Amino acid sequence: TSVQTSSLIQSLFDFRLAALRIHQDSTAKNASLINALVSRDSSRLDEFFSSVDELELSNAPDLRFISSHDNILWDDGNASFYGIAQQELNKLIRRVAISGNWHLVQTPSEGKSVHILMRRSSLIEATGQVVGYLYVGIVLNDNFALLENIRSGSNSENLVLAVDTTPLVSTLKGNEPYSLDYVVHSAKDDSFIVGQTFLEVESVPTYLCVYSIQTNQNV
Repeated sequence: TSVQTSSLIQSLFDFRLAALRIHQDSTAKNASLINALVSRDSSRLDEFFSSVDELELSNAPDLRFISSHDNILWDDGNASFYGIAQQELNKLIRRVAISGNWHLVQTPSEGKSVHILMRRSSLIEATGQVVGYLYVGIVLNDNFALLENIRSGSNSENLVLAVDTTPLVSTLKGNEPYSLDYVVHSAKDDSFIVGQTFLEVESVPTYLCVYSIQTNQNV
Protein backbone atom coordinates (compact mmCIF):
# COMPACT_ATOMS: atom_id res chain seq x y z
CA THR A 1 0.00 0.00 0.00
CA SER A 2 2.82 2.38 -0.94
CA VAL A 3 1.08 4.26 -3.76
CA GLN A 4 -1.89 4.34 -1.40
CA THR A 5 -0.05 6.10 1.42
CA SER A 6 1.55 8.40 -1.16
CA SER A 7 -1.74 9.38 -2.81
CA LEU A 8 -3.28 9.77 0.64
CA ILE A 9 -0.47 12.18 1.54
CA GLN A 10 -1.05 14.03 -1.72
CA SER A 11 -4.79 14.36 -1.16
CA LEU A 12 -4.18 15.69 2.34
CA PHE A 13 -1.69 18.16 0.89
CA ASP A 14 -4.12 19.02 -1.92
CA PHE A 15 -6.77 19.58 0.74
CA ARG A 16 -4.80 22.24 2.62
CA LEU A 17 -3.98 24.19 -0.54
CA ALA A 18 -7.68 23.98 -1.43
CA ALA A 19 -8.77 25.45 1.89
CA LEU A 20 -6.60 28.49 1.14
CA ARG A 21 -7.50 28.84 -2.53
CA ILE A 22 -11.20 28.94 -1.65
CA HIS A 23 -10.78 31.38 1.24
CA GLN A 24 -8.49 33.51 -0.94
CA ASP A 25 -10.77 33.62 -3.99
CA SER A 26 -13.66 34.66 -1.73
CA THR A 27 -11.90 37.45 0.16
CA ALA A 28 -10.82 38.63 -3.30
CA LYS A 29 -14.48 39.45 -3.92
CA ASN A 30 -15.31 41.04 -0.59
CA ALA A 31 -16.49 44.57 -1.35
CA SER A 32 -15.56 45.41 2.26
CA LEU A 33 -11.98 44.66 1.21
CA ILE A 34 -12.07 46.19 -2.28
CA ASN A 35 -13.47 49.39 -0.80
CA ALA A 36 -11.03 49.35 2.12
CA LEU A 37 -8.24 49.17 -0.46
CA VAL A 38 -9.55 51.88 -2.78
CA SER A 39 -10.19 53.93 0.37
CA ARG A 40 -6.38 54.02 0.59
CA ASP A 41 -6.27 53.52 4.38
CA SER A 42 -4.13 50.69 5.77
CA SER A 43 -6.27 50.37 8.92
CA ARG A 44 -9.47 48.97 7.47
CA LEU A 45 -7.15 46.70 5.48
CA ASP A 46 -5.35 45.57 8.62
CA GLU A 47 -8.60 45.30 10.57
CA PHE A 48 -10.33 43.61 7.64
CA PHE A 49 -7.76 40.83 7.69
CA SER A 50 -7.48 40.60 11.47
CA SER A 51 -11.24 39.99 11.50
CA VAL A 52 -11.12 37.71 8.46
CA ASP A 53 -8.64 35.65 10.44
CA GLU A 54 -10.16 36.13 13.87
CA LEU A 55 -12.07 32.83 13.39
CA GLU A 56 -10.64 31.03 10.34
CA LEU A 57 -7.25 30.71 12.05
CA SER A 58 -4.88 27.84 11.14
CA ASN A 59 -6.77 28.03 7.85
CA ALA A 60 -5.00 31.36 7.47
CA PRO A 61 -1.97 31.84 5.19
CA ASP A 62 1.47 32.59 6.59
CA LEU A 63 1.96 35.52 4.20
CA ARG A 64 -0.46 37.98 2.66
CA PHE A 65 0.02 41.13 0.65
CA ILE A 66 -1.92 43.22 -1.87
CA SER A 67 -0.18 44.75 -4.87
CA SER A 68 -0.76 46.62 -8.13
CA HIS A 69 2.05 45.78 -10.55
CA ASP A 70 5.27 46.20 -8.60
CA ASN A 71 3.67 48.64 -6.20
CA ILE A 72 3.00 46.71 -2.99
CA LEU A 73 0.06 48.61 -1.48
CA TRP A 74 -0.37 46.60 1.70
CA ASP A 75 1.51 43.86 3.56
CA ASP A 76 0.41 41.90 6.63
CA GLY A 77 3.98 42.30 7.86
CA ASN A 78 4.63 38.58 8.45
CA ALA A 79 7.22 38.57 5.68
CA SER A 80 9.79 40.00 8.10
CA PHE A 81 9.01 37.38 10.73
CA TYR A 82 10.30 34.95 8.10
CA GLY A 83 13.39 36.99 7.40
CA ILE A 84 12.08 38.10 4.01
CA ALA A 85 12.98 41.65 2.95
CA GLN A 86 10.05 43.72 1.71
CA GLN A 87 12.27 43.85 -1.37
CA GLU A 88 12.21 40.07 -1.87
CA LEU A 89 8.45 40.20 -2.27
CA ASN A 90 8.65 42.39 -5.38
CA LYS A 91 10.64 39.66 -7.12
CA LEU A 92 8.05 37.07 -6.04
CA ILE A 93 5.35 39.24 -7.63
CA ARG A 94 6.79 38.75 -11.10
CA ARG A 95 7.48 35.10 -10.29
CA VAL A 96 3.84 34.31 -9.47
CA ALA A 97 2.37 36.49 -12.25
CA ILE A 98 -0.24 33.86 -13.28
CA SER A 99 -3.43 34.22 -11.21
CA GLY A 100 -5.47 31.33 -9.85
CA ASN A 101 -2.50 28.95 -9.79
CA TRP A 102 -0.22 27.91 -6.94
CA HIS A 103 3.49 28.55 -7.40
CA LEU A 104 6.35 26.86 -5.60
CA VAL A 105 8.92 29.62 -5.19
CA GLN A 106 12.18 30.10 -3.28
CA THR A 107 13.52 33.21 -1.58
CA PRO A 108 16.70 34.16 0.38
CA SER A 109 16.31 34.46 4.13
CA GLU A 110 19.17 34.74 6.59
CA GLY A 111 21.29 32.07 4.93
CA LYS A 112 18.52 29.68 3.95
CA SER A 113 16.36 29.70 0.87
CA VAL A 114 12.79 29.72 2.22
CA HIS A 115 10.35 27.63 0.18
CA ILE A 116 6.90 29.15 -0.24
CA LEU A 117 3.72 28.15 -2.05
CA MET A 118 2.12 31.28 -3.51
CA ARG A 119 -1.03 32.26 -5.37
CA ARG A 120 -2.74 35.50 -6.39
CA SER A 121 -6.36 36.58 -6.84
CA SER A 122 -7.33 39.79 -8.56
CA LEU A 123 -9.16 42.44 -6.57
CA ILE A 124 -11.78 43.90 -8.93
CA GLU A 125 -13.93 47.00 -8.36
CA ALA A 126 -17.70 46.58 -7.93
CA THR A 127 -16.80 49.66 -12.49
CA GLY A 128 -15.01 46.43 -13.46
CA GLN A 129 -11.45 47.77 -13.33
CA VAL A 130 -8.97 45.47 -11.59
CA VAL A 131 -7.67 47.41 -8.64
CA GLY A 132 -4.89 45.11 -7.44
CA TYR A 133 -4.00 41.50 -6.63
CA LEU A 134 -4.07 39.79 -3.25
CA TYR A 135 -1.07 37.52 -2.74
CA VAL A 136 -1.26 34.63 -0.32
CA GLY A 137 1.52 32.25 0.65
CA ILE A 138 2.40 29.20 2.77
CA VAL A 139 5.94 28.99 4.14
CA LEU A 140 7.13 25.37 4.19
CA ASN A 141 10.29 25.73 6.29
CA ASP A 142 9.52 24.69 9.87
CA ASN A 143 5.81 24.55 9.16
CA PHE A 144 5.10 21.84 11.76
CA ALA A 145 1.36 22.56 11.75
CA LEU A 146 1.16 21.70 8.06
CA LEU A 147 3.23 18.55 8.35
CA GLU A 148 1.55 17.43 11.58
CA ASN A 149 -1.84 17.87 9.91
CA ILE A 150 -0.79 15.59 7.06
CA ARG A 151 0.74 13.10 9.48
CA SER A 152 -2.40 12.60 11.54
CA GLY A 153 -4.69 12.77 8.54
CA SER A 154 -2.79 9.77 7.19
CA ASN A 155 -2.12 8.23 10.60
CA SER A 156 1.57 8.07 9.69
CA GLU A 157 4.15 7.29 12.34
CA ASN A 158 6.39 10.19 11.36
CA LEU A 159 6.89 12.40 8.33
CA VAL A 160 9.64 14.70 7.15
CA LEU A 161 9.33 17.25 4.37
CA ALA A 162 12.59 17.75 2.53
CA VAL A 163 13.90 19.57 -0.51
CA ASP A 164 15.97 16.45 -0.90
CA THR A 165 18.64 15.54 1.62
CA THR A 166 17.66 18.84 3.22
CA PRO A 167 14.76 18.76 5.75
CA LEU A 168 12.33 21.68 5.81
CA VAL A 169 10.32 20.33 8.71
CA SER A 170 9.72 17.11 10.61
CA THR A 171 7.43 15.45 13.10
CA LEU A 172 10.16 13.42 14.81
CA LYS A 173 10.48 14.17 18.53
CA GLY A 174 13.97 12.88 19.10
CA ASN A 175 13.04 9.64 20.85
CA GLU A 176 12.55 7.51 17.74
CA PRO A 177 14.84 4.50 17.03
CA TYR A 178 15.81 6.43 13.93
CA SER A 179 17.41 9.82 13.42
CA LEU A 180 16.25 12.52 11.02
CA ASP A 181 19.52 12.07 9.14
CA TYR A 182 18.85 8.35 8.69
CA VAL A 183 15.29 8.90 7.47
CA VAL A 184 16.54 11.36 4.85
CA HIS A 185 19.28 9.22 3.24
CA SER A 186 17.32 5.95 3.49
CA ALA A 187 16.25 3.64 0.63
CA LYS A 188 12.59 3.94 -0.49
CA ASP A 189 10.94 0.67 0.60
CA ASP A 190 14.12 -3.40 7.00
CA SER A 191 12.79 -2.71 10.50
CA PHE A 192 11.54 0.78 9.70
CA ILE A 193 10.03 1.13 6.27
CA VAL A 194 10.63 4.55 4.70
CA GLY A 195 8.18 5.79 2.08
CA GLN A 196 8.95 8.57 -0.38
CA THR A 197 6.36 10.82 -2.03
CA PHE A 198 7.09 13.75 -4.33
CA LEU A 199 4.22 16.22 -3.99
CA GLU A 200 2.40 17.68 -6.97
CA VAL A 201 1.35 21.32 -6.97
CA GLU A 202 -1.51 21.90 -9.38
CA SER A 203 -0.95 18.42 -10.90
CA VAL A 204 2.66 19.37 -11.67
CA PRO A 205 5.69 17.41 -10.37
CA THR A 206 7.58 19.09 -7.55
CA TYR A 207 10.90 18.64 -5.75
CA LEU A 208 9.10 18.63 -2.38
CA CYS A 209 9.62 15.16 -0.95
CA VAL A 210 7.60 13.83 1.96
CA TYR A 211 9.14 10.86 3.72
CA SER A 212 6.73 8.63 5.61
CA ILE A 213 8.19 6.23 8.15
CA GLN A 214 6.23 3.13 9.02
CA THR A 215 7.46 0.53 11.47
CA ASN A 216 7.46 -3.00 10.07
CA GLN A 217 4.46 -4.42 11.92
CA ASN A 218 5.67 -8.02 11.34
CA VAL A 219 7.59 -7.17 14.43
